[PDB]
Amino acid sequence: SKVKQDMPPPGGYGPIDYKRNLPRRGLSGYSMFAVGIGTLLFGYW
Amino acid sequence: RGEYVVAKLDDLVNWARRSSLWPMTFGLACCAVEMMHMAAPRYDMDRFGVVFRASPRQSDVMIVAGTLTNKMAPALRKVYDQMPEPRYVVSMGSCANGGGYYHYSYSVVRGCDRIVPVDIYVPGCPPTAEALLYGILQLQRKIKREKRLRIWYRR
Amino acid sequence: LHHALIPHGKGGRSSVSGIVATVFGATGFLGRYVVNHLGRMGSQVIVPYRCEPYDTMHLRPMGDLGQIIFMEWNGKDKDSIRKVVEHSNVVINLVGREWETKNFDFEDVFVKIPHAIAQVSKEAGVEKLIHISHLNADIKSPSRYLRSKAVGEKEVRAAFPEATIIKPSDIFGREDRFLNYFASMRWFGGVPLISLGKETVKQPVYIVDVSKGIINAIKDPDAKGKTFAFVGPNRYLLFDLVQYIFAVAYRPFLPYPLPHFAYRWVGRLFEVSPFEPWTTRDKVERVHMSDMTLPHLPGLEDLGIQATPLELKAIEVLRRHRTYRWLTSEMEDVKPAKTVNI
Amino acid sequence: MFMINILSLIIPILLAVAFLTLVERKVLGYMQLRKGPNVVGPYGLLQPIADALKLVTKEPLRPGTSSISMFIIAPILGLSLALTMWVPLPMPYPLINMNLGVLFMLAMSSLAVYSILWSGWASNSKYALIGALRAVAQTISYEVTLAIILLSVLLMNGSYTLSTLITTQEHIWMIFTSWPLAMMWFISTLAETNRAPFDLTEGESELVSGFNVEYAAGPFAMFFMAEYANIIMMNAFTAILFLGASHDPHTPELYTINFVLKTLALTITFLWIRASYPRFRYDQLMHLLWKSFLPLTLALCMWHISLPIMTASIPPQS
Amino acid sequence: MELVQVLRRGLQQVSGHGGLRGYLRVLFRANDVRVGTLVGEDKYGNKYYEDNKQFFGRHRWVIYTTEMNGRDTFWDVDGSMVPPEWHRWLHCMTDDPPTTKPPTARKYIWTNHKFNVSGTPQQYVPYSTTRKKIQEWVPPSTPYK
Amino acid sequence: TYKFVNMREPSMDMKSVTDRAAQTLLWTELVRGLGMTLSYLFREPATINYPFEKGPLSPRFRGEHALRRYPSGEERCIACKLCEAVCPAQAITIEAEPRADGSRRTTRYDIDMTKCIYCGFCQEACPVDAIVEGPNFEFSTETHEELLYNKEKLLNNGDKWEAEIAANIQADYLYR
Ligand SMILES: CCCCCCCCCCCCCCCCCC(=O)OC[C@H](COP(=O)([O-])OCC[N+](C)(C)C)OC(=O)CCCCCCCCCCCCCCCCC
Ligand SMILES: NC(=O)C1=CN([C@@H]2O[C@H](COP(=O)(O)OP(=O)(O)OC[C@H]3O[C@@H](n4cnc5c(N)ncnc54)[C@H](OP(=O)(O)O)[C@@H]3O)[C@@H](O)[C@H]2O)C=CC1
Ligand code: SF4
Ligand code: SF4
Ligand code: SF4
Repeated sequence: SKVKQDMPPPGGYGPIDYKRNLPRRGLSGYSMFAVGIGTLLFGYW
Repeated sequence: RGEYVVAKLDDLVNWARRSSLWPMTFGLACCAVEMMHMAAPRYDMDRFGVVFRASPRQSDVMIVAGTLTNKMAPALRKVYDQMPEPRYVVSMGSCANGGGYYHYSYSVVRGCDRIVPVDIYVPGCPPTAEALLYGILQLQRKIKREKRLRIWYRR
Repeated sequence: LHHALIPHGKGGRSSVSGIVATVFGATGFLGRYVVNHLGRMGSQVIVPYRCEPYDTMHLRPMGDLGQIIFMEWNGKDKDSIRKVVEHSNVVINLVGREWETKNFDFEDVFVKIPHAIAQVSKEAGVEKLIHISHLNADIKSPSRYLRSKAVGEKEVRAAFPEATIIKPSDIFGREDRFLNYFASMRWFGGVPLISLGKETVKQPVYIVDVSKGIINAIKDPDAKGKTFAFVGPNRYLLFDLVQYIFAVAYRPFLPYPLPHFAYRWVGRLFEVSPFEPWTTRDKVERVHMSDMTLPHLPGLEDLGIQATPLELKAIEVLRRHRTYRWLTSEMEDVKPAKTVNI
Repeated sequence: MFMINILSLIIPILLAVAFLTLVERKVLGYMQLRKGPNVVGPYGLLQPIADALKLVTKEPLRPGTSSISMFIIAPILGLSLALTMWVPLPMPYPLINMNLGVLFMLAMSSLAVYSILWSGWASNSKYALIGALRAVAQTISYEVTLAIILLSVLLMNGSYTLSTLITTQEHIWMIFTSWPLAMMWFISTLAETNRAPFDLTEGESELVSGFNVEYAAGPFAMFFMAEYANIIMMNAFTAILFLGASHDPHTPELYTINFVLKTLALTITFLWIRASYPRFRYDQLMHLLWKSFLPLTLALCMWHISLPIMTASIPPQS
Repeated sequence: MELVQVLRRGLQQVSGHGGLRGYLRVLFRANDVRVGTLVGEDKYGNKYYEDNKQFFGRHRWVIYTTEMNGRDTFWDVDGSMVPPEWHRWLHCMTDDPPTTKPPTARKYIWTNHKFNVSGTPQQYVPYSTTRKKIQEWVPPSTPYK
Repeated sequence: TYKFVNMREPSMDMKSVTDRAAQTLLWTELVRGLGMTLSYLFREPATINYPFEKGPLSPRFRGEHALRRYPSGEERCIACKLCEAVCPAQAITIEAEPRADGSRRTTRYDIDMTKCIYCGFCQEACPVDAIVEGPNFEFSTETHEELLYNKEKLLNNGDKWEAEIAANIQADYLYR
């Protein structure tokens, strides 16, 4: 017959990812301190 | 009658014993890595109420695995004697069972049974996590077919 | 002897020596050591077991794979023993209850079974028999221990003409229940000494020699109805034992003379417990039953083994009893007590 | 009629403490992608009974070098103080209305170290003694931070009466007023109870058993029950100073469930915290406290002690 | 809205388990309350199930028979009870249940698969299967010359 | 080619310092560590329940040995002896004598089950693939003797595990 071994497709496989994809998220340093002191002022008031 | 009373009490005790088998996994070689596949997210070891426990003072089953050399031999017996009653040792793998493929070696004791009274012999090289889990289930049923109170009652 | 029984091998664990031992009730003091000596040079042990297999677990690492076979048996049914000794070059007996039990009294474990195994083993065509009976075996003795052994002595005598009955005296060793006994009188307040123990000398022998005697008696031709007697090399007085142990135990000692009238209550009260009767009436009376020095019966040297002195083997058993305070103190700290040996 | 309440208080803790081990083991399992005990009864609910009486029916070896008196005393006092610790909790109506209840809380929290110290010394093992003095030096070092943070917190309450907390923390949670001290208090709690990341007192792969060392069925279970008794309650102390709930007298049940849920959710985080984080080293474990917490602790105490005078908002002590 | 159909599956679980008694039976005996299609049933009572939606490993499962080859089994779940023909499909070694494609017929195949017999009278014991060596002598029968 | 993994200059502006100062003070990289733990809790567990389910295997699995036989019924084991010369643990043991008819079948084929490593070499050695490794792996025991196999126990395994290995080899011999 003809060779039917495990072969990659003639079009090649799909993309592969090799990155440190840690996502930037959250707030800015000024914002956290500001909102933190705002709650404290609310708590005191 | 009294026979039924002790039988129910015997059932209750072994139900605990065949449930909280906190193990001393004392593996040393490639039998040790495949055992973690039985502590796996794939096959949970904690799901059968048993958690890998340090401090051999609180331990019930000692999982011995990997090849057993003469140098390790004094250290293996001392920890076994430190292990409290009840204590069962499950020989995992060809090396720990009879010596395995490291049989005729000058520095291998042929099988752990020559040093410790093995209760369950799990064959494999490595014994697949399913196979060794099956041995644990086999040991669990062994606790079920126990007659401690019956022997004391009928002494 | 059979071709398969031909002894070849350099006395090793997997070596073949031809002794098809069938040690009865090995889950005990000398059952532990006898199989070890039997398993040392290689000899199939067929040991009947009736208790839970766990307490028999520690006998497994005593021989080659396929040597120590565990077989179920019953004391009452004769067919049980029939199966365990259907193929046995020799048979060795040691079964005997050291206290009182509801289902077994003294004789039931000292006349029924030892003679029952005796007749069936001859019925099974065995070639040896090494049944044991305490060396102070006397019907006339007040102790029902010795009375039971003596009637057991004659029962196996008539049933088996070649019954090489074993007469061991007091035996000390790792779990001797005697050296551990006087160690445990600490937990009963002041140590009670009947008549202070001024008039009791006993012969204790280290068990490895006792076990060595049985196997040597197995391999030596002689036997066939002999009455070998097993004693130690020296005997201490009853005080003299207790002062020695408490010295090597370094435990505080209060030798308060306790009359035997209260030993009746003490032996009874420790017996009422639905668990192991630590002390029984026969034990409270066997303490003064001083071991004799009978020379007529053959001793250890007749077999060819010498009895290790008690003071040579003391820490091995008793290092556990002494606390951490003197855990590292060896023989030389404790001198041997007064030797009143014959 | 009263031994009722004592028993109706005590036994629930033991049952709550025991089921925390299940809750911990199952939470951790799902935390690190597992199922946890689920084969011993429905969802493993009977497993706590399985292991508990197992930890009462397995042979309790006494170490030869161990001193029996101390080896027995240490679990006794460690367990006894934890049970007495629960009596002043302002849970609807506190069983014990000690006006100095918060001092009572801290007085007993300063005696669990003796349970740590003696058990380490009694075992008479080289592995135990280095585990002991290290363990005791960790926990009493966090005492000063633990004491001051409260002093800042109740300074706005009025006194050390625990029942007064519900009156002060009525309109808002007290966390909204002292959240810099909130995590500061909360983080110090894991130090005292020795839970990961502050789990230096156990170290299964480092200290093998930590201050528990050679403990088995018997004294060990007390220590395990003791350690899992303090964990359940430092929530209740936290869920009383910090986030609380209303106490409408007509329906005390309203305060119960609301308080219970907070003491449940926080216990999850205690269990949740152990899952992710690595375990501290001793030097940093002491460095974080003495150098990164103490200067912060002192400053906040100054701020919290001058704030009421600054704003004329001193609390009524009555 | 997403909550109701999840509880609908939960209540459908009791419906597919043949009532509350069936639900408690599987919940205790098997500790896996799941409804799956009946793929096949072997000659002992072992009921096999398959669920495509479940991920790999939970794709195919089985609740064992209550009795096989004498051993009464209700709390005695074991892995050696699977007959060889279903041992393929159950381990997902091949997507072909025996009920669809039956094993090739042979005379010597065991008609009854056996569980693990260790620890019981019918367990295994090794022995030498060679015949013998060194044939011995034999004299006529009256002794001493 | 190479790639640096640690070198990095932290930005030194007020916003950057505040970012780092906030990070140490208001623990954000710590909370992130907690952040994706919850994502793991609210996820399906991969816990295969046993013996009810089974971790997938392949038609090439090597496990319990089982000596097969011809479709007519006769033992495949020719006593070709090759399996020993390759057995790297020397677990197997073959000795044969001429049978009653004359066709040599081993009078002793005792795989010391606690000796071999499940090489697949013995399978690759047999010219008539008599000795195979059955898919079974759950054959633990309690006495060391039951592990020690013999000719009869091997044949029973072959007759017990017969359909599976016949199917497995049928679907795997092409690769071989
Ligand atoms: C008008 C306003 C007045 C008040 C304003 C106050 C200032 C503004 C607020 C500042 C932040 C709050 C006070 C400080 C808190 C941090 C203290 C500290 O030292 O941190 C850095 C410390 C030390 O960090 P470090 O050691 O890397 O750096 C510090 C500096 N050196 C190196 C010199 C020591 O780190 C930590 O605390 C990390 C966490 C340790 C504990 C591990 C478990 C954490 C679990 C987090 C999740 C759960 C949170 C639960 C919250 C409560 C819920 C009820
Ligand atoms: N120092 C010594 O050893 C001395 C020994 N002896 C005699 O030598 C023998 C000592 O045997 P040892 O093993 O040390 O004794 P143990 O103190 O260990 O107890 C008796 C032994 O025989 C078994 N046994 C007891 N009762 C029965 C019974 N009714 N049926 C079957 N087995 C039974 C016990 O196992 P189980 O409990 O499970 O039945 C155990 O193995 C006894 O005959 C004793 O009287 C005499 C003097 C000194
Ligand atoms: S038995 Fe096999 S897998 Fe286990 S340690 Fe020995 S060689 Fe490795
Ligand atoms: S199993 Fe195969 S290779 Fe081994 S002796 Fe038999 S025919 Fe030869
Ligand atoms: S697969 Fe096992 S029995 Fe076969 S040759 Fe390899 S080690 Fe020996």
